[PDB]
Amino acid sequence: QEKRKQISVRGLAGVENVTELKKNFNRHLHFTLVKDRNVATPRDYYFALAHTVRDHLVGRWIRTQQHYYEKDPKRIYYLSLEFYMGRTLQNTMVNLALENACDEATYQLGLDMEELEEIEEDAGLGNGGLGRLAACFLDSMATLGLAAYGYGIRYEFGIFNQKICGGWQMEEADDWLRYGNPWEKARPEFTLPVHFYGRVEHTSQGAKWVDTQVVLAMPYDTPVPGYRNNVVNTMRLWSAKAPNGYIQAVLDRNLAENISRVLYPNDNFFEGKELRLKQEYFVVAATLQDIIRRFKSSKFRTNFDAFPDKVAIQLNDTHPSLAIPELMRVLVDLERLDWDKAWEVTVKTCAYTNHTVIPEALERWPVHLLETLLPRHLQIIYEINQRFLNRVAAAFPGDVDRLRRMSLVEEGAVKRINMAHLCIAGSHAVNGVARIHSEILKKTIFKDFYELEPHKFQNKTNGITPRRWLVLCNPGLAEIIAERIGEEYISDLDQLRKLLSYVDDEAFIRDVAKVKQENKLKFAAYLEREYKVHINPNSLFDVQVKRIHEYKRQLLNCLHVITLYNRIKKEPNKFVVPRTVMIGGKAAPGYHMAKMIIKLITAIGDVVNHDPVVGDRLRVIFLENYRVSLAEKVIPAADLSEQISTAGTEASGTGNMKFMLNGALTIGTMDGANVEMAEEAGEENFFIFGMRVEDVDRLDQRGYNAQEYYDRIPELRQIIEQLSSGFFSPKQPDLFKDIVNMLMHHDRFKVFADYEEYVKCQERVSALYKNPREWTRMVIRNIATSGKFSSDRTIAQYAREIWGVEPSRQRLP
Amino acid sequence: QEKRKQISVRGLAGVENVTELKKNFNRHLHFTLVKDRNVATPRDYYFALAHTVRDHLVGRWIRTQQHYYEKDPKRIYYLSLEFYMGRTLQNTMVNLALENACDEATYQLGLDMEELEEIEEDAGLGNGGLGRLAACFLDSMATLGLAAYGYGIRYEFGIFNQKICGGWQMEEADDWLRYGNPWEKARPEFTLPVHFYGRVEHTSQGAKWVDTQVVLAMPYDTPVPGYRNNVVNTMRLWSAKAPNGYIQAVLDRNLAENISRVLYPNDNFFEGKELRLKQEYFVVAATLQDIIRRFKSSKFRTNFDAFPDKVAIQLNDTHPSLAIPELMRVLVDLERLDWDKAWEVTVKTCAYTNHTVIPEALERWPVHLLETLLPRHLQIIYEINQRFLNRVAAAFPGDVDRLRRMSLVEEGAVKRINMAHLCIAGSHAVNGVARIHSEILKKTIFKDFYELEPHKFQNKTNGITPRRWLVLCNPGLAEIIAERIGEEYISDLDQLRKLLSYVDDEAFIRDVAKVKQENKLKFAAYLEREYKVHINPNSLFDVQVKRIHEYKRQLLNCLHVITLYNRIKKEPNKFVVPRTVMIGGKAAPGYHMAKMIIKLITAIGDVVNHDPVVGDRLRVIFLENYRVSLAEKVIPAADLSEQISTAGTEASGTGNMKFMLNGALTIGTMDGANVEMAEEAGEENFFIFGMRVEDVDRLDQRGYNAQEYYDRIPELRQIIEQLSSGFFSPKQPDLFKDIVNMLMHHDRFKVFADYEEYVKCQERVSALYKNPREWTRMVIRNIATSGKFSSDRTIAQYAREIWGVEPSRQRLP
Ligand SMILES: O=C(Nc1ccccc1Oc1ccc(C(=O)O)c(C(=O)O)c1)c1cccc([N+](=O)[O-])c1
Ligand SMILES: O=C(Nc1ccccc1Oc1ccc(C(=O)O)c(C(=O)O)c1)c1cccc([N+](=O)[O-])c1
Repeated sequence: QEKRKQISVRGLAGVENVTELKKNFNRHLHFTLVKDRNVATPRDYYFALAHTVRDHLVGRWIRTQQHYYEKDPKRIYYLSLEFYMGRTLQNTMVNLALENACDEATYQLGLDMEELEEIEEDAGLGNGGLGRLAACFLDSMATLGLAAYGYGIRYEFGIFNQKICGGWQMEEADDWLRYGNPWEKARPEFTLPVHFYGRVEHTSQGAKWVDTQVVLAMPYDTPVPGYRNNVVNTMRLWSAKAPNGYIQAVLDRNLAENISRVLYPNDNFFEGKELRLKQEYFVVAATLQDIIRRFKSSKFRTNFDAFPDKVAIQLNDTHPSLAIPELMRVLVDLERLDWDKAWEVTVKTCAYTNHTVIPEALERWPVHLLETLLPRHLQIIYEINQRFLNRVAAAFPGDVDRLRRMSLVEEGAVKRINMAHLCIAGSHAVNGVARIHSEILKKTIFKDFYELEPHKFQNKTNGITPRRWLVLCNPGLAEIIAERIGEEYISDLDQLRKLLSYVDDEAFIRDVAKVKQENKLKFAAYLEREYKVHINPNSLFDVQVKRIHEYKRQLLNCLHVITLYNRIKKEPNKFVVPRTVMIGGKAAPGYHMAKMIIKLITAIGDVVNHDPVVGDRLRVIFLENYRVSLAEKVIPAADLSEQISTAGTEASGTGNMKFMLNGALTIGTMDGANVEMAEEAGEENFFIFGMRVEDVDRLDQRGYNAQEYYDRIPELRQIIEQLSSGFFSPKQPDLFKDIVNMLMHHDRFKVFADYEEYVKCQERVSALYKNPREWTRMVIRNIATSGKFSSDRTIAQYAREIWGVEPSRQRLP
Repeated sequence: QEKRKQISVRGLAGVENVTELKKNFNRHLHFTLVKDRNVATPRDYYFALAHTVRDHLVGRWIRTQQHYYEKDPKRIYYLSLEFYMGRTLQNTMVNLALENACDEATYQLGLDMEELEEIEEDAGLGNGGLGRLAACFLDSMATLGLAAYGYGIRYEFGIFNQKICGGWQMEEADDWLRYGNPWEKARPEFTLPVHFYGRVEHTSQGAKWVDTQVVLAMPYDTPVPGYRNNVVNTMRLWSAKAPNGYIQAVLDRNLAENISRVLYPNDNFFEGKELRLKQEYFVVAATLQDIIRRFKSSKFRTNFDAFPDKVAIQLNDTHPSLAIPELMRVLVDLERLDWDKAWEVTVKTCAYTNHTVIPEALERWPVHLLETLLPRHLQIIYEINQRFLNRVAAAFPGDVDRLRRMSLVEEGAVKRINMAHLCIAGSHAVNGVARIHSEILKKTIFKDFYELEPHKFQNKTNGITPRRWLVLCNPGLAEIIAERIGEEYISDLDQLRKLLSYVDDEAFIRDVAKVKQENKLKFAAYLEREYKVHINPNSLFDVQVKRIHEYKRQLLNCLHVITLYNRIKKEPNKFVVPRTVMIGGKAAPGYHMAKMIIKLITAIGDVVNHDPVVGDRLRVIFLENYRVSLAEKVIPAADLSEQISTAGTEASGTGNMKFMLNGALTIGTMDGANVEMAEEAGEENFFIFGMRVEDVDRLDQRGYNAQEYYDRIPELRQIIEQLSSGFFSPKQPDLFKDIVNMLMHHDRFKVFADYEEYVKCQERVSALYKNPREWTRMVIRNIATSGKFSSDRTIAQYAREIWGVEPSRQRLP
């Protein structure tokens, strides 16, 4: 209780406010859960709490949207296939200032609130950084008093829950709606129809799309509370419904409604399934009909000229890129605008974001698929391309090749549509997600595009919200900072810069260190409790948490790990800094390497965490089912943050930023937004190692020879032999042959090339750790200059340099 | 408003009670529906009302079941595949005395309650009389203060909604849960597992069922309020859930969960699909594990001796007959009781009800199906049979044939299990549902069974509740009766007998007549409004409402109809009593004849309802989507009730009884409970016509020759020619050839044999109608002696002569 109380950033437990809280808990438990104290179980408790919390939202929810209705601002729609939202109870208490009132209320009903929060299922409706970016963005727009709407798909099943079994990942279905969702509000009365397949008939009206199948889109609105300002914005998520012999026909209703069943779990990868394209069409179609409909109930040919003064539609990737030929379909086919105005209108509405440089992320849809599913869409896509490509010609006379490279339409054995090209044609701004990435888009991936229309290209470096990613997750760090500098920082994270005045403050240095060590103890208790894993709490917590992929170089970390181990065994009496190396995250099913890698990590731990010589000097664990909620526990307990992808492959990162905020030192490469984080802090306050991008490119130019490295480095040679011969898998010596083969002969991500610098850099890290005082002063430097990586920042730039709306922190009544 | 007010049986609109009602409406609309008056739509209104109503249930719900928990009575479980429940809002207001308070409240919120009630989706979780019998029974047990539980399956889809198109039935899916159910309460915390397929391994513990698939049963409890006594009992309905490459495996979750998708729509007919057997196993397994579990948390080898003092399990047909070998499975396999005690226990727990004499209703399951799905069940079924059949032997030495006829196991090309035999072996009482039917079970269908164990065989004539089937549906008739004799009748329907004192009371005769004519006007307004059908309100309303089947003889009615028409055209100037002939009800998909019959009825109406000579003398309409809710409208407006099945095929009937209660005269045969209704009223107060059962049998003995009738009756010959030659279908002359063929050559139900007596009897009916005063005095006689056909009666007999519990009308606090 006693910390929770003392914590000023958690609110007031007002005497009548507590009185009302307890009252509404009992009232919900009686009328909602239909219970008494003798038969409620914890989970009814949770729901009693979560209904009462939500009651505090309602009136603000109604009036905020009433407000948009009356004033009619320009509206921002944020189209994504993913809102990596997490749990919502705390989040909402936080943004409503209710957490110490509800904390006091439930204590006084003889219930620990934190215990009840863990009952909540994450809304895991995303894969990794972009989907979570989307969730951070929702929050920041609310906090900025924007008339923003998030639009997506209500999945049955989010990202699978991960089980490690015999060292392997096992996918289980994430049935997150089993027990109900007290947060959502069904909106039956706003249901729309979505048309699949059919054909196109040209007549004297123009074109007409006929014989279609119909799936209904049913919307479920969810409140996005802003930070303490009495804004509550909406996430609108669509669910598939069948239209309105006998038995087999009812059973088959499944087939149309499987549209919303399940998030595809492929992160940083295009698998080109028609089920996925259907998901993407459904979201787009439904959203844009909602959006037109609004527009037609607001002010007032008068109408569509001004459609872009009134609507902004932000593309979270190419996933909702069909939004472009869809708006053209409506405008053109339904609304009867001439193609050229409708195109002025589209390009002025829509804007695109890139999250990936890697080629195998690109959405390239075979035309036959698009011709069958969405025959009209493909026609409009070809008239898009022709006219775009007549614009490339008129600007680059005779550059045939450029024609071919710019085209929306890719040639081959299977003709495909390059959805990123579609997005470039059809948008008024195209952005990347950190300065380095956005430069590379201009210099490489979309170089010819930049030459055409250089004014389209922008940067918007990512952020994370400091509500979720400090105030919720790390109330100790939040509190000690409010103690010095007050509370404004929470929605003005640049004020953190003020903590630089404390670098030499012995109380502050003591407190910081105290709070991390407190987080380390909790995290440790969680591991013992939930998963009966015993960790050393007086070790350096070395954390790499992120989805599993070759670009991210979990493997290079595993290299390091087997080095520490091998060094130790050489020189057993030598002192070394104690470490807990935590690697965590999911593999996309069917990503073989990634699944290999998960097995290798736990294989390491099998050796390493049973050596008696090692003792408690070194421990390797794999962290299970990394998710949003788990990130809120492990990140506040981390000393070191791993950000080790090759230079040029991590567009930005945001877990980088979460570690930063919460008092973790970073080892990383100058990649993504690691580069801007070292800029903010001074490079002398980070662990940057290895190849810069230019050095990667130089390597590519002559050739990557991993054998060169193997022959030159006896320590690396030792591990490779360890792996081949079967040290990590005695009962199956050959188990890791496809790891080694790939390291040896087909490593696109240059692992061994950054080996020697990574190991030496990790020397540096542990040298610094042996001086507590000096570690904690560098950490202060870190935390004091993470304010640039708030999502308020990022969002205020999108508003001002894309949406053409001004932010705001003025409280609604 | 003004009738609703005056109506004493609807309660008090108390000043603070109205004040609280309005308050809780606004409160629900704000916190639940998240609305204001500017954007709620009617349907949010409904839900605001239905949440506030339900709040009045909760505390009674909790304490009633608390009461069972504390006192521990013997508990009655009522196992059915069907609860033909209907809508619930009004029903609950009624039984809670809240209808004139909520009526006043919503008027004063500027909303008509009746208008909001029509927003509610029927819970159509049944096919016709048995499923509805089940719903009437639930109510009566609550009203009698029994510790009764209804147990069934929560279907996704109830009985299809019926659309007539071009005169045909079109099945649409009944997506009754689209918008949510404010009535149910999910009970996640009572989920059970159900095991399909597998195998049986005999070891030293005995038998063990292994390699099974697991479907989870999730229970949804619903409150059954008793009439004004502060009992609220539970219906517990199970829903199928999947257990806890990647994508196709999540999608396939469907397959196990399709167990609860949909009510099979076959009424009075065995189609032997494995999907249906799975439904039946799921319900049984889940229910009985719930039931054992209770039993193990209540009092206290001690335990299972007394299992029958503590449990009664009533079989609504053979549909949950697997309850017998299931209890044996648990007891035997799980609980380790020796087979003989476990059999003492089973027979003492379980009791069976028959609803059908027809052969093609019987559940006869092929053994291979039962061997694959439910291999252990089949073993226990064969040890059941052997020992039963060793009992038949020891009682009937040398009667081989009897062995063979009694056996559970049927021989043939496909071996089958006779589930009714199973039920007879494994039950302590077997009942029929009206005196004639129960005699026939003894004299025919289960004659050898009766000889063995004559003390098993019983009668329990059906009833209907007078809440739904008078007070709700017919508040005018309810009120004029309370005016004379007070209100006790509502839960003591025998008091109706007191209205015989008014047979010669000119005010009463005037009132009765007034209320029917008021019901006729409403019904008429409903038809114009909802379906734009114009009926003559000064006609005799002649109503045949019931599922469509050959036994029920919709066809014999159609015969009559084309007679009236043909008579008229002969003699156009002749006076005839004006009639509106309403035929209504569903066909099971794939019942061809029944679908033919629906087309024939509307074909009749096409001719008949456009003849100018006919004018408003005669109108034929087919009533669409007959359902529970529709029955509550048309029955109070009916003058004549059609109950015309051959003698011996309608086991009982209950729609007979609903018409009776509400002031309809009956034409029928002496069949089912028509016979006991004529007994109660005096036959001189009914229209009984045609073959008695003995005369059917005599016909069978020599042979039914429909040609005999055709040659002898020029009027019948005229219609048959009309039908063949294409009068009823000019654009498709041959359309009704399969009707005629069947009438002519293969009529199992003897239509033409009851023709001449039916027509003459209908003469009688219209003679009586030309004397209003005399019609209304006979009706009084009818209504005054329908009290035997209350379900309180029926239920109090089950309690006393089967369950071995005493009813009660003592109010809970
Ligand atoms: O009623 C709400 N707000 C009100 C109140 C009065 C008029 C307009 C309101 O909100 C609205 C209503 C309609 C629209 C629309 O999409 O056409 C808009 C809009 O976004 O421009 C805002 C409301 C706000 C938030 C949640 C719910 N809800 O769950 O139903 C309802
Ligand atoms: O809590 C309820 N009643 C109470 C209160 C205290 C103890 C026992 C209660 O009800 C119960 C609880 C458990 C059981 C059981 O099945 O084991 C029984 C029983 O049927 O013998 C009655 C209750 C009654 C009706 C609805 C709900 N509900 O929806 O959860 C809850």
